[PDB]
Amino acid sequence: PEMVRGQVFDVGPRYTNLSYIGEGAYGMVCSAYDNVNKVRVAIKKISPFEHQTYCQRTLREIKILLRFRHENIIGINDIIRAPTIEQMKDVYIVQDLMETDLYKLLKTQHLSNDHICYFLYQILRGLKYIHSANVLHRDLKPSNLLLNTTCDLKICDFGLARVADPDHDHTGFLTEYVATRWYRAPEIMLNSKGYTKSIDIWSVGCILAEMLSNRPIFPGKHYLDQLNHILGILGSPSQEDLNCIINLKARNYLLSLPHKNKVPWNRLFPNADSKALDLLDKMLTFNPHKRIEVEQALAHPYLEQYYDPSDEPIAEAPFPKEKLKELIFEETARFQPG
Ligand SMILES: [NH3+]CC1CCN(c2ncnc3[nH]ccc23)CC1
Repeated sequence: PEMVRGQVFDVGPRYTNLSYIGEGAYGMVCSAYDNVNKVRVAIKKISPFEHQTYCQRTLREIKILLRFRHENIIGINDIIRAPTIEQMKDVYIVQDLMETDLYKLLKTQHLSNDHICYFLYQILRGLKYIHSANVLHRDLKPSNLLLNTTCDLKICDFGLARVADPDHDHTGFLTEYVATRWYRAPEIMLNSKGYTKSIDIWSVGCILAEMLSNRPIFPGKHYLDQLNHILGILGSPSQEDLNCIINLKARNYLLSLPHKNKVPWNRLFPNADSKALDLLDKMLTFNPHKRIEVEQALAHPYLEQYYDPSDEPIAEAPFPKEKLKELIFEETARFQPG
C-alpha cells in the first residue's frame, strides 16, 4: 500500500511514482505514472461512504462523467476500488493530468484577448454538450476549469449537477443554495432553485468578466451581499424585469432599494474587446428569460473565428446511503479485471 502524507493512497501496481497535488472534495489528489498508457495521470481519492451527501455527489458525478464523452469535459479513464462491497472503503478516480486550472492562472497570469476568446469558446462548447444532455452543471467557476500546457480546457466537478427542471424552478425569497457564491445568478437569491440552463450562463458571464480583469466581478461576502454586488453593476432592474418576480417578499425587497444606475462595461473593462463586452452584457442579463443561451453565445461575433456548429457536438441522448454504496459499486464495476 503506497503512502503520501502518511495516508493510504492505494492505486498500484498500475499507478506508481506518486506526488501530492492537493486536497479535493472528500479526499486527496495525486499525480502518478500510469504503467499501461505510459503517461502521468491525476488520481483523486474519494472516501464518501459514511454520509448521504458525499455518496450522492460521488455517484451523480460518476454517472455523468462515464456517460459524457467530449473534448472539453474531463473524462474518467479508470476507477480503482476493492473487489467486494464489504472491502470497499475508498474509490480512486483516474483522470487526464491537467497542468493548471483557470483559478490558478487568473491569480498569476495576464490573459491576452486571444487566450480569453479561446478559453470562452471551449467553455461554451463543453456547456453546449452538457445542456444538450438536459444536465445543468450548477457550479461553474474558474477552479472547475482545468487547462493543460497547450491551453486545452476541460470542465470538471459534476458533484452539484442536476437534470434541468424549469417547471419546478420557483421558490421564495432568500432560499438557501449550495453552489459557489460569487458565480450565483441574481434570481437564486430572489425566486429560483437553479433548475434552468440560464443558471450556468450567468456563471460563465462571471468567468468571462474575471478573465478580463483577473478579479471576480461580484465578490459578495455573504448570501444577500451577493445581490448587493450584482445590482451595483447592472443597476436597478427595469419595471418589466421586476414584474417577472411575482413573489412579494422578493419584489418588495427590490423596490425598497435606492435607484442604482448601470455601470458601463467599457468603463469597468477599458482594455476589453468591444465584442467580448457585448457578449458579456448578454450573459449577465438580470432577467433569466432574456439571458443569452449557450448556442446563441457560440454564434456571437466575438467567437466568429472559432464558431463551427458541426464541430460543436451534442449528447446522443438526454439524461439511503447503503443502497448508494451498492450503486457506486455497480457503476464502477466496468473497470474491474473482468
Ligand atoms: N479544482 C481544481 C483541482 C486541481 C487539482 N486536481 C487535478 N489536478 C490535475 N489534473 C487533474 N485532472 C483531474 C483533476 C485534476 C483536481 C481539481
